[PDB]
Amino acid sequence: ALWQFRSMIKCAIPGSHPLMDFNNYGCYCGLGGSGTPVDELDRCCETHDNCYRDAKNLDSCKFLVDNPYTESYSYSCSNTEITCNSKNNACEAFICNCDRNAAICFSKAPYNKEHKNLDTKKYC
Ligand SMILES: [Ca+2]
Repeated sequence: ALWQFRSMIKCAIPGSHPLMDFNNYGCYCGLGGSGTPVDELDRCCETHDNCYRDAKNLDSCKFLVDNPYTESYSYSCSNTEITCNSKNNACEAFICNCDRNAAICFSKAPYNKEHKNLDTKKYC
């Protein structure tokens, strides 16, 4: 599962904190969800969960294969500049390219300080 995704979001977050703060927060973190976010740091979970919808379903390695999240792959870093193991393949390159705009996008969006274990009668 997404466990070297924690390895991933140290790399692309100069400043902000991963999962420990980033996992419980905001409204629609999961497959579908459609209201909107609360702040757009539920909106960086919007992009990685719908890139993951196309990854659980994927033409390069189709799912008699069984390779869902972070098990075989690892990655690269620096600006925020996350990618993959830089010889990067077809389907191993896709699941690490969704976990890229997970790690990068926690530094692109705002943050839920607020929705941080949420309320959403309110936000969604
Ligand atoms: Ca969603």
